Amino acid sequence: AAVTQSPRNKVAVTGGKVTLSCNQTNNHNNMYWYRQDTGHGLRLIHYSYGAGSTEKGDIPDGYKASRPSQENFSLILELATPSQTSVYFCASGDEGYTQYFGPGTRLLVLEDLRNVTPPKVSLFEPSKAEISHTQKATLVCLATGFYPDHVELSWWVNGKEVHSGVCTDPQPLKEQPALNDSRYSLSSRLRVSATFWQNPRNHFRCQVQFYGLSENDEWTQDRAKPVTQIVSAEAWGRA
Amino acid sequence: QKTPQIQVYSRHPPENGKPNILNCYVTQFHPPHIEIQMLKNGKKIPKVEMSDMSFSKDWSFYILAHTEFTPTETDTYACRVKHASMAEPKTVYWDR
Amino acid sequence: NYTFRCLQMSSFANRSWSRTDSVVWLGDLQTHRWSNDSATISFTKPWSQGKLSNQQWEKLQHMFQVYRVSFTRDIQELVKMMSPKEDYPIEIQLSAGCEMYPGNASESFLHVAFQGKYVVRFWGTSWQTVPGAPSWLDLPIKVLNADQGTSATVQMLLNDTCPLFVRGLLEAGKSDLEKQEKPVAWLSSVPRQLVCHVSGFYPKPVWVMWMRGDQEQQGTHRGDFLPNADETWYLQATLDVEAGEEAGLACRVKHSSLGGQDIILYW
Amino acid sequence: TQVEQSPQSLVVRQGENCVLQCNYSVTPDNHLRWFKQDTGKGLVSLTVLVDQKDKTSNGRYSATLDKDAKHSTLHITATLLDDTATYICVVGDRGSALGRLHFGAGTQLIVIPDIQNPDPAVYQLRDSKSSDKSVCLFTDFDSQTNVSQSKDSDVYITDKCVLDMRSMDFKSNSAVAWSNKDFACANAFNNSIIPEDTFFPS
Ligand SMILES: CCCCCCCCCCCCCCCCCCCCCCCCCC(=O)N[C@@H](CO[C@H]1O[C@H](COC(=O)Nc2ccc(Cl)cc2)[C@H](O)[C@H](O)[C@H]1O)[C@H](O)[C@H](O)CCCCCCCCCCCCCC
Ligand SMILES: *[C@@H]1O[C@H](CO[C@@H]2O[C@@H](C)[C@@H](O)[C@@H](O)[C@@H]2O)[C@@H](O[C@@H]2O[C@H](CO)[C@@H](O)[C@H](O)[C@H]2NC(C)=O)[C@H](O)[C@H]1NC(C)=O
Ligand SMILES: *[C@@H]1O[C@H](CO)[C@@H](O)[C@H](O)[C@H]1NC(C)=O
Ligand SMILES: *[C@@H]1O[C@H](CO)[C@@H](O)[C@H](O)[C@H]1NC(C)=O
Repeated sequence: AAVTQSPRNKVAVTGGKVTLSCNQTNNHNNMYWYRQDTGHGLRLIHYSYGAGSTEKGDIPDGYKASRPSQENFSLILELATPSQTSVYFCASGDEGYTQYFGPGTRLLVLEDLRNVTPPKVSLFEPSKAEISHTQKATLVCLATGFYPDHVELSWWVNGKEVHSGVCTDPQPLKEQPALNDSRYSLSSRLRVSATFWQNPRNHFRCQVQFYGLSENDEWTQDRAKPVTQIVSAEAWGRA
Repeated sequence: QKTPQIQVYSRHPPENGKPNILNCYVTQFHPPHIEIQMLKNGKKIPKVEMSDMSFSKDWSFYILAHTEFTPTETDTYACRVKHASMAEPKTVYWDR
Repeated sequence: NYTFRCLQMSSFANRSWSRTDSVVWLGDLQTHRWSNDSATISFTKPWSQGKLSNQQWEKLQHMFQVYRVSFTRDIQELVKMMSPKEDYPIEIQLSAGCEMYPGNASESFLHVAFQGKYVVRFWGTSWQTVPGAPSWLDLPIKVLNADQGTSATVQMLLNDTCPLFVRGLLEAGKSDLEKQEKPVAWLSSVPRQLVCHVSGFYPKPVWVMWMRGDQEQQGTHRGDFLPNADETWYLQATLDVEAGEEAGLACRVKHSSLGGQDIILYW
Repeated sequence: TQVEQSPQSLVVRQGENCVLQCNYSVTPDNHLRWFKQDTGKGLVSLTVLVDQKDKTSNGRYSATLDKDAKHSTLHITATLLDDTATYICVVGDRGSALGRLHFGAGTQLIVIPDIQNPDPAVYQLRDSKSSDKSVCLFTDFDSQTNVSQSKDSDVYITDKCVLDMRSMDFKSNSAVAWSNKDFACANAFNNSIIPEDTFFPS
C-alpha cells in the first residue's frame, strides 16, 4: 500500500509559503505528517481522520494541515522559518495500527537566497593505466561550485540509471571552509569491467539534480536565476 | 435531558428534641452534574454527607444525601436541588 | 441469585476537561468506590478484595488504572473521528459484571450507554451495536474491533475473571450479604391519607398491608424502596380513607428479620 | 523521551554480529517495531513484536521483546556493508488507529568493508570535454588506510568511500583529489599515511 510525497526536496526563503503534499491511493481514512530532526525521533505535526478533518499533533505550531480529499494530505508552511528545516514524513493507515510511510521530503529554509548557485558538472574518463592493471575502468563525476548542498548525483548508462559499482561522497565538501555561505563540491565514482568501458555503443552520463529557486522567486542579481535544474556530463565508451 | 425526583424522609421515627438523621434522595436525572443542599430554616447545613453517585438499570442517575438533625416543633428542613433540566432550583420540604 | 455490577460514569465537557468515576455493587451492597481523584480502587467492605491474593489484586488494579487513562484518550479521539457529527458534552456509562446462579453457572454482560441511551455491548468476542443505535456508531465499533489485544482481554474479564472473582466475594462476604436487620414502623396522616412508615430493614423483601382486623385493605399503595445511609431500606404504604374511618385501623409488617413476629401498629 | 536506544552509535567489521537495545516507558505497550533507515532514504520496517514475551526473525535480523521488562533487542547476524544505516525503535500504545507511535532517536550502525586483496594505486583521469583539466584517484586500498584532507586549501581531497560491483562480488575503496591550479598525482596524497607499495604509474 503505497504513499507519495511532493516535492521530495525543496529550498525556500524565510517568509515564503511552502506546501508539502501527500498522495495515498489505498483508500485510507487516516493520514499523518511527521518531522525528523537528527537526535530526535519522528514527531507528529498534524493528522487527519477523513476528508475535511485535520488535527493538531504534538508540535503543530508554524504548520497548518489541509485534507481536501481522501487521497491528499497537505502540510502548509504559511511563513517558512530557518527552524522548519527538516526531513518531513507522511504516512497513512486504516483502522488497524500499521502506518505506511512516505519516502520523505528534505526542506531547507534559508534566511536569504542571494547565494543559490547551480553546479558545474565534469565527468572524468578511466585511466589507461588503471584498465591494464586491474581490468576495470573507473569514471569520476565531479559537481562543484553549488549552493546550498541539496544535490542528488545519479549515474546513467544508456538512458538507464545504474546503482552497482557506484559510490558518492556522503557529505559535500566546502570549497572555502573559512568563508561563510561557502559553495560546495561533490564527487562520485562508477567502476565497470574494462570491456564495458571499451564498448563504443555504451553511453555514460553523470547527472546532478540541483535544488534551487522556483520560477516564482524574485531575483535581483545580474547572473542567471539559479533555478532547480539538471546539470550533467557525458561520454561514450572507446577502444 | 431528564428532571430529578426529590424525596425527604428521616431514618428513625420523627420525635421532637430527639437527634435523628434526615435523608434526601435525588433520582431519575440526566446529565449527572448536580448541586444538592440540605437546608435548616432556609440556611445551608454544614456537615452533609453524600454517597457516591450510581445509576439504575434504566440508566438514570441517583444519589443520596444525609445529615444529623434534631427535629423541633419550630424548625423547617428542606432539600434544594440545582440541575440543568430546571430553570429554577427545586426545593422539597420535610414533612413528618 | 446475585448480580455483580461495575458501574462506570464518564463526562466529557469539552475537548479538554473530563472525568471518570465508578462504583461496584454486589446485589444491593456497595463493595468498591473509584473516584476520578484517586489513583487506586477503594474497598468499601472489609471483604471487598474477595479471595484474590495480594498479587492478583494489584495486577488486576494495574490493568484498570491503564484502562481508565486509555478509555479517556480513546473517546476523545473518537469524537475527533466522528466530527462534526458528534460533540461535547458527552456522557458515557458502562455497566459490566456477571449474574450468579445455582450450581457453578453464570452470565456476563458489558453494556455501554451514550448520552443516556444503551447503544453498544460486548458480545461473544466483539463489540456490536444493539437495535435502535444510530448507524454512525459503526465506525467506532469497527475501530474498536480492530484492536485484538483489548478483545481478548475483555473476553478473559467477562468469561473467567468475573465469575471467579465474584464467587470469592460471596464466600468472604457471607455475613454481610446474609445480614438480617429488623424494621421499625410509625403511623401518620395528611390531608385523608394515612401512612405506615417502615424503616431500617434488611434485606429488601418486605410485606406491608393496612388492615381493618383481618380484611386486608385493598386500597393500600406501596411506595418505592428508598435507601438509608447505613445500608438498610425504607418503604411506606398509604391508605386513602374518608375522615372518621381511622378508628380500628392497623398496620401489619412482615419481614424475615422479625422471625414470624409480625409488627402490629394500631391507629 | 519515553523511548531510549543504545548504543548511540557503533562501528563493526563486515561479518561480525551486533546487538541493539531499546528501552521504553510507553503505556500501554501494544507493539514494538524496528525500522532500518539508509542515509538519505526513509523507513523500511524489519519486524514487529506483539506478544508479552515475543521473538521474531527476518533474514539475518532477529529480535526479542520483553514487555514486563519493557525492553527489546535487535540482533544482526553476519553484518554486511548494506547494514550501514540508522536503526529506529518504535512503540505503539494501541492495537488500532486510535494509537500514537513513539519513536526513539535511533542507533547509528557503520560497517567496515572487508577488502581481501588490496592493490593501492593512484591514477590520473582526463576531463571528457577539456582534456587539460584532470583528477587524481587513490583506489584499491584497504580499510586500515585512512585519507587526510588537504594541506593546501586550494587543493581538495574527498573522504574515502566504498563501492560494490555486485555482479562480480567486488568491493573497493576510493578517494578523489584535485586542484584547479603545478599540482600532480604523486604529490596529491603526501598528507596521508598511504601504503608504502602504492602504484604510481606513467
Ligand atoms: C468487567 C468487570 C469484571 C472484573 C471484576 C473485577 C472488579 C474489580 C473492581 C474494580 C472495577 C472498577 C472499574 C469499573 C469500570 C467498568 C469495567 C468495564 C471495563 C472493561 C474493559 C476493560 C478493557 C481492558 C483493555 C484495555 O485496557 N484496553 C485499552 C488499552 O488498549 C491497549 O492496551 C491493552 C492492554 O494491554 C494489556 O496487556 N492488557 C492485558 C492486561 C492483563 C492481561 Cl491478563 C491481559 C492483557 C492491549 O495491549 C491493547 O491491545 C492496546 O490497544 C484500550 O484503550 C480500549 O480501547 C479502552 C476502551 C474499551 C471500552 C470501549 C467501550 C466502547 C464505548 C463506545 C464508544 C462510543 C464512541 C463515542 C464517539
Ligand atoms: C468467551 O465466551 C464467548 C461466548 O460467551 C458469551 O459472550 C461473552 C462475551 C459473555 O457475554 C458471556 O456471558 C457469553 O456466554 C465465546 O464466543 C464464541 O466464540 C466462537 C469462536 O471462538 C464463536 O463462533 C461463537 O459465536 C462465540 N459465541 C457467541 C455467543 O458469540 C468466546 O470464544 C469466549 N472466549 C474466551 C477467551 O474464553
Ligand atoms: C471545559 O469545561 C469546564 C467545565 O465545564 C470549564 O471549566 C473549562 O474552562 C472548559 N475548558 C475548555 C478548554 O473549554
Ligand atoms: C481526573 O483525573 C485525571 C487523571 O489523573 C486528571 O487528568 C483530570 O484532570 C481529572 N479530572 C478532574 C475533573 O479532576
